[PDB]
Amino acid sequence: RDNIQGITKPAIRRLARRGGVKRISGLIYEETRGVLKVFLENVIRDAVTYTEHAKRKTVTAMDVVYALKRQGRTLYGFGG
Amino acid sequence: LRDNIQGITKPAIRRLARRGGVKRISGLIYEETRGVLKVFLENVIRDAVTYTEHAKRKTVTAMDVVYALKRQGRTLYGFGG
Amino acid sequence: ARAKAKTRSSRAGLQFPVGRVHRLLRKGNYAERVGAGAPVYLAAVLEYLTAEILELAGNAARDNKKTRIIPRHLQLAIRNDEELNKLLGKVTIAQGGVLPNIQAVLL
Amino acid sequence: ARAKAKTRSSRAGLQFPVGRVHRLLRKGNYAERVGAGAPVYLAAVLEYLTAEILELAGNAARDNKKTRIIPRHLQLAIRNDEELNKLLGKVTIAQGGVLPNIQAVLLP
Amino acid sequence: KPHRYRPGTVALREIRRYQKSTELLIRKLPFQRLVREIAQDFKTDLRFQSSAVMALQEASEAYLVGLFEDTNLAAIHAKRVTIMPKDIQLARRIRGER
Amino acid sequence: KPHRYRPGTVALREIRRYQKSTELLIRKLPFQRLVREIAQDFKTDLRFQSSAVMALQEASEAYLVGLFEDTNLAAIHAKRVTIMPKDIQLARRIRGER
Amino acid sequence: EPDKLKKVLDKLRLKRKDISEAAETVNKVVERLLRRMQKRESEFKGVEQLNTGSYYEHVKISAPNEFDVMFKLEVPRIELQEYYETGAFYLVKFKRIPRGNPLSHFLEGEVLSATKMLSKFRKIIKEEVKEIKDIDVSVEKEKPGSPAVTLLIRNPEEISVDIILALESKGSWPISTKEGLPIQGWLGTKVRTNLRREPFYLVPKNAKDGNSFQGETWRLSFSHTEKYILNNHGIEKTCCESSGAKCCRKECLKLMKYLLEQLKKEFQELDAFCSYHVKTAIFHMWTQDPQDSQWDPRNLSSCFDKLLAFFLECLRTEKLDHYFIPKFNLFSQELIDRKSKEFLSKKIEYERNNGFPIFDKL
Amino acid sequence: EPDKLKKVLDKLRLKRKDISEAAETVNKVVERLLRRMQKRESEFKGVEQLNTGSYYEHVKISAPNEFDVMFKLEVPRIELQEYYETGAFYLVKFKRIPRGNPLSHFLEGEVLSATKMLSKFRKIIKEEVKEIKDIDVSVEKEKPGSPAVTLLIRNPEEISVDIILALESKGSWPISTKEGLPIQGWLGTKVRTNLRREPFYLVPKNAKDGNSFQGETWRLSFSHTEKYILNNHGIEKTCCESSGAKCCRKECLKLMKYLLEQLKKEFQELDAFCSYHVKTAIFHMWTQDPQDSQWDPRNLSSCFDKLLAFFLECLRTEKLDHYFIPKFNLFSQELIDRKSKEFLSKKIEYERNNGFPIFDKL
Amino acid sequence: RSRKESYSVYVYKVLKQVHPDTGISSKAMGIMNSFVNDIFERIAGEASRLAHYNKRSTITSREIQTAVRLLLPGELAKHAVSEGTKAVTKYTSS
Amino acid sequence: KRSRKESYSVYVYKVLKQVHPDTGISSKAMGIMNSFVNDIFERIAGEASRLAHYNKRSTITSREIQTAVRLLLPGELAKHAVSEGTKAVTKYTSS
DNA sequence: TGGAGAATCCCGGTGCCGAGGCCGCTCAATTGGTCGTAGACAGCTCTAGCACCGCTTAAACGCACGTACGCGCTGTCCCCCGCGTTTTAACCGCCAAGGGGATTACTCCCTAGTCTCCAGGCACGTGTCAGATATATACATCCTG
DNA sequence: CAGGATGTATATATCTGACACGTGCCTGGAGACTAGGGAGTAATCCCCTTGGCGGTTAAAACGCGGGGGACAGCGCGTACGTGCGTTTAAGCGGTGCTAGAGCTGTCTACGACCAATTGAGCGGCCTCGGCACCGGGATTCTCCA
Ligand SMILES: [Zn+2]
Ligand SMILES: [Zn+2]
Repeated sequence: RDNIQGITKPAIRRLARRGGVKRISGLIYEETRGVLKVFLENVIRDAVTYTEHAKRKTVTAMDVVYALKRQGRTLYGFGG
Repeated sequence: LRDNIQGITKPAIRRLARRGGVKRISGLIYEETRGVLKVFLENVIRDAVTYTEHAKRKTVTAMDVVYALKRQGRTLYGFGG
Repeated sequence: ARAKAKTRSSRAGLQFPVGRVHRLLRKGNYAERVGAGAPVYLAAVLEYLTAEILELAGNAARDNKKTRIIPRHLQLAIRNDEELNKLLGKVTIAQGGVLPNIQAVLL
Repeated sequence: ARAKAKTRSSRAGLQFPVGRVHRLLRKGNYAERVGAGAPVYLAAVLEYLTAEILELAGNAARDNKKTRIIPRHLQLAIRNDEELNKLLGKVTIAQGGVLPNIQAVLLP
Repeated sequence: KPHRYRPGTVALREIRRYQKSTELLIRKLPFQRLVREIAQDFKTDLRFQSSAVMALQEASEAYLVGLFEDTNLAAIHAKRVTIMPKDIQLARRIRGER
Repeated sequence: KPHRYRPGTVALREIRRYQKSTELLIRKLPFQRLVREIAQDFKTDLRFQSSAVMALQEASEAYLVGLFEDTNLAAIHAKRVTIMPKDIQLARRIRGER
Repeated sequence: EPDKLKKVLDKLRLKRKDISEAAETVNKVVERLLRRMQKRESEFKGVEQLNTGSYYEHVKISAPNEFDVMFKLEVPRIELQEYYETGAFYLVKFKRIPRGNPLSHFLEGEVLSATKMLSKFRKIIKEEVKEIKDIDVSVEKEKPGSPAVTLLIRNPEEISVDIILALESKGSWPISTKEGLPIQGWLGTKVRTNLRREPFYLVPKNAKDGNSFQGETWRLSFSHTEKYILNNHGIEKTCCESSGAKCCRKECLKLMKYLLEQLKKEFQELDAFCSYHVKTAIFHMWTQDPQDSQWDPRNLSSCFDKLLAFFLECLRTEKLDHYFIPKFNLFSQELIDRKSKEFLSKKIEYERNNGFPIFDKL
Repeated sequence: EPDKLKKVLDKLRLKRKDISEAAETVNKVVERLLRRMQKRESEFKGVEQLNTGSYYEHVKISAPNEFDVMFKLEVPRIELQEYYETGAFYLVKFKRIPRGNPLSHFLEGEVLSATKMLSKFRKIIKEEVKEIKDIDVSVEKEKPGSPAVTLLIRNPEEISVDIILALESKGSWPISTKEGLPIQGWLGTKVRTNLRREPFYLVPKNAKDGNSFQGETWRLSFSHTEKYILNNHGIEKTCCESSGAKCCRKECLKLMKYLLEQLKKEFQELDAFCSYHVKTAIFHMWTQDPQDSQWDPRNLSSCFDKLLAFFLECLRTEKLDHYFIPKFNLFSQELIDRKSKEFLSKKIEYERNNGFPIFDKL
Repeated sequence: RSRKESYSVYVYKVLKQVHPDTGISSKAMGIMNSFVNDIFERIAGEASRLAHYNKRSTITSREIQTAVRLLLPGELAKHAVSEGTKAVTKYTSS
Repeated sequence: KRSRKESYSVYVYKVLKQVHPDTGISSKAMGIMNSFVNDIFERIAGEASRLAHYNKRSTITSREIQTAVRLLLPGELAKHAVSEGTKAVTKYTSS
């Protein structure tokens, strides 16, 4: 139960290509894995706190919208 | 009253950058600094003018300035806050 | 004995609501009373901005040779203007894409 | 009747105004009804936080061998803690000073 | 020899198609595995709709590709072509995230 | 020869005293001259208290010295010792200010 | 009889052989001149020739002492302000333009001063004409009522050319053109969408003087669509070439066109009925024409009396709703008087009942 | 008579010459041991000896089979929770600690388990004692009521040493010490501020068992201040050395101290009146003593009957408000019974009226 | 029995006003709805802070226009000012 | 006229003496503290507003205060504030 | 290694002024009593999260080929820095004056609130069309020789 | 350079499922009125901001040397681009199910609101104590041997 190595290196390569990259150092994969991990930890912690005061057992999308908003990452297209 | 932009003395910039922790000071960066500093000032002072104007005052207080920093997300204390 | 409704949207000659808006205003816990021209002013500014957006939206979309509106067009158009991107910088857009761009040093 | 007027802060055993707080709350234009313990709750929160603040403030202050307080050591203590600094990230402070540090690369 | 392409060339056409495209490049399964993996720490035993998951994948992909362009320009100013960790660190630094 | 100091040395003691100090390094007169100079564009014929002016000098000095440390670290990652404009541009860039 | 139509057609062909040499010298020198325009610094840096072809069916032509070449110039974001509420002419204003449009000195406040730009354009073109004098060329100053810059050329004969500026606009495809151009059933909506995806023009021409702005009133222009629908007239679009069943549409087009040319040159009271009238007329005839069998040289006479019948039917009904603008019924008494139309019908009956006597000549 | 006081003083000096050799061997081996403590991995990495000097006026001493060495250990942010509302003992809890304090397993919930750390400390010290055996040393396990780790040393005689842990704290200078230590007029607030700028200690000692937490009740400790105020007793602070007018303060200190030592060793009912009593007593005497002329060997007998008078005056008033803690009136019947104090006064009268018979011996 | 309000009506109205020739994927619909709402929230909170500074009990369009000027980029603000002012003056004459 | 203004400097000094009565203070930092107090309260207040909106509630209780601070503050700090708040409210229920 | 001014810390007296204590007092808190209502249970109904179960298939990985990118190094060469001269001009304090914001009363107007009818959006359902899939053609490019 | 093979826009035809209309409904917005009190303005005052005149001294600008950090360039080695065949795990559809979010009733504590009275804190004066600050000895320092 790790799944962080489940983000396959050529997928990361494709993503970085979409980010406009010429050459790709082979060390950066675990680096970015950890950094994205930290990011997801922030987001998911906010959304879980939301969900808790929402007294819910399932999780919705609008809580996440508020999470992104409060992290200054305002996005639409997912209701609201 | 003209050419006050060159009132920004280079050694002031140098000492400022020293407090900013830099070591060698390229001779071109002063007018760059002046311009970037200037546009920052303009970004503040436009909203400050708008503030005092809606405040119907012929004068400028400090609270408007504070609110400018607020809306710009650069909130300051030490002047009432 | 009625005076059958002439909508305040029509009475300001606009599409955007005044009743629904004014409802949302009073039911927003902002102020107890709210002046009658404030929703008019609001609905006018917002309708103007709305149309301004939708203008460039249709522009981009027809340039792209498409039939309906997709996010890509919107992201492009927004970032192909200062004042929009100035006022809409940190917004994010799902399926919007990125502005294609490459520094000349990379060639 | 007409018993001695008593602060609700004594009934909470704290040093913050409860009447003033609940007033400004009701002058804050947020809601319609206000849960009786919520001003007390918030006030207790704020008391614990300002205690945390002024503690380390005076700590730093005596570490500068000083009696009264200046923005310098305050901003230092801010930029030394993890949780508070992260909370108070973009905050700017008049004459707060810079947190002194130099890169080892800049060093011989 | 006959059509063996030079480096970057293939990557140039790729970057062209990518900046033209908008869809995701992620198999959503290990991603949401990690979602529940991070989630269970704070509290386990919770369900969710897939909409929020797709929103997460979207926002995360968006944030990282923004970082990709920022670190790209950073290495550009650094006058190199291959990535490094220090630019990423300085990116987080300048935004105050570290 | 007898006590002619090497470069940076004097600057090191300076940086020590500076990061220890908190006061300003600006003659306030041309600064507020430029304040009214920028101000008059939008509208002239306006007065002000000096408190706000000092607040301006404070906030401006603060913002620029923050940029100084950021551009310093930028040149550090760039593995140099002298400043350049491109790091400053990239600083504004990463914050979306340009 | 189709043989007399072919002989006058061959007369037009011989005249076209004269126009080949004449207008080809003309086309080369204005190509040279327009090339000089792009290197000459101006707000008219990008101003290139709008080709409409070279045939009689491709350029609107008269007497050999006059010619016309269409010029295009792209324009940024443009709001369309109608003053002619019939739907034929609009005003000239911009949109927001955050960058800043470099024509404010030419902008009458918010309106666009067509006078000033036309003035300065005539200035720079006469400037360039006296700068290089390879071929014998000079600008002619005619009356300020028709904004067409005539350039007298002494090579080989005196050939004047009406220089007119058309503006390439990607602005709106206005609400006047919503229910315009109906080809949904007879031709197809697919093409129609693709067509309306393209740009369009507006010609600066001083209309009827019930207006504050003269010259600054501008009429709609879609000449690209017209040459498109010209080469795509029939139900099988591959016609006018060797691969389709050759109709008589261009034939009857030129017949009625130069019939009316000769008719106004012999009856000088009637001049307002310009070329666009028969163009919209044949468009509506086509949208009511379902069959190709009634467009062929065997049916040339039948279809031509049919065209006369259709046009005279439109005159008695007094309605000719424009193709692009069906709200704009161009059969308006304000611009074209009724008694003129009656004598026009009389001249049509003259041509009709007397075996077309103005085409026994050549 | 001051001569008999000087002869018993010289007896204490000869005993001090014995303690020099004995306690110097002791000081070197616990220095060695404490050195071994720092290389031994533990939560007690930084634990160094708190020196208080070596004199009889610098270490609290008894029978040669016992010794004491003070150890210091720094501590992070510590909240002070009073349970002893007289003001003499507190509880042991931390503050927020964002980094995370590495003693949670030792933290009884929020309280600090003095039992566990004392247990593990005795464990690691006996571990290290059996690891290296240069000098003959062993740990003695006495009754779990006095948390002083006695280390029996067979070099040269059986010298046990009470190892006790004192915690270096920069935490609060609590509200119990606000109106404590009054030296504002007689000595100075300047020094007082500088003194309160420094750290302080707390000794883990199981008080009166009216408490849930035994051993985890901790008494206040300021031994640095006590040795400071010892070397700075007089109004001219340069005294006890050669540069000032030599008083009898250390003299009368040791006189009353070892008078009470002999007195409890010959009257075994009275043992609770430990060393700190006369220390706070002489502090209050000093704060009511304005003159240095009444502290000199010429005035030695006068000042000593004066000290007896002051202490007996405090007994009849039954108040001895502590120097650091004036709210904490240590003359409380709950810890020191009244009839004991009465017989104590009787033994003082015994020593007083009979020319001090317990000091005609040596 | 769960009627909810939306603005797709007025969106489509203004849409067909400036361009009656266009379909849409409904993603963008909610995008602009949420968008304008968030904008108006900034405006409302802003004018609240202003009326607080002005110690007022209600809101008219003067404070609105000034907050707009305070918050909007360049000549767009002057445009929108013209729009709002002329439409309100128009509406008063009704 | 005179416009007697509100300031927390009284209560700041109160809590100050409640922890460090030995330490002197300036008034500039005092206003800094008052201002910052107001700012965080504004953050929390607008939050609690938007949250009670998300639950469509006409009332705000201590649970919401608790969740708001927890959503705003990191780690151990949040737990301690929860403890303090809960304790003093329950105390006040017993008066 | 010294050394030698150069900074840099540590004690003394003095203005000084300001942080903190005291008086008046006022308005906001407190108490009690009223009432409408918000949410708190309390069940009752659809849906969509998990979960599997085969099933395909392109993605990952592992491999090898090779080249070119940072890295280390050498000369070199303006360019910041350390120092002295003049200037210059920002503060330190004064007074004038006027203006402009803060305060009161009065009035007005406009929304809050009531009650009445009306249509607007929505939920749902259908008919059609936009572009994906698949295929195939024609051109854009790079790569070596 | 040129060809050639791959890569890609173009063009046709097909289907489907999204998107625009249709309709009934009834939920909240127009009509009309009244309260009544918040905002606009009228006079005043006071304080405070800008102007300005005269020293001073520290700071800034300008000349000047020097060495050093940047940089142009040069080998190198490896690791990351480029293909390829094998595994594999992502996604399709189905089935289902059940727990949990939404709905509705109702009643009940609870906060909103009005009166009297009070004391606390806030405006303003007294005051000593930190506390710069200049002077004067102590202690790193580093470029030189
Ligand atoms: Zn043909
Ligand atoms: Zn002595």
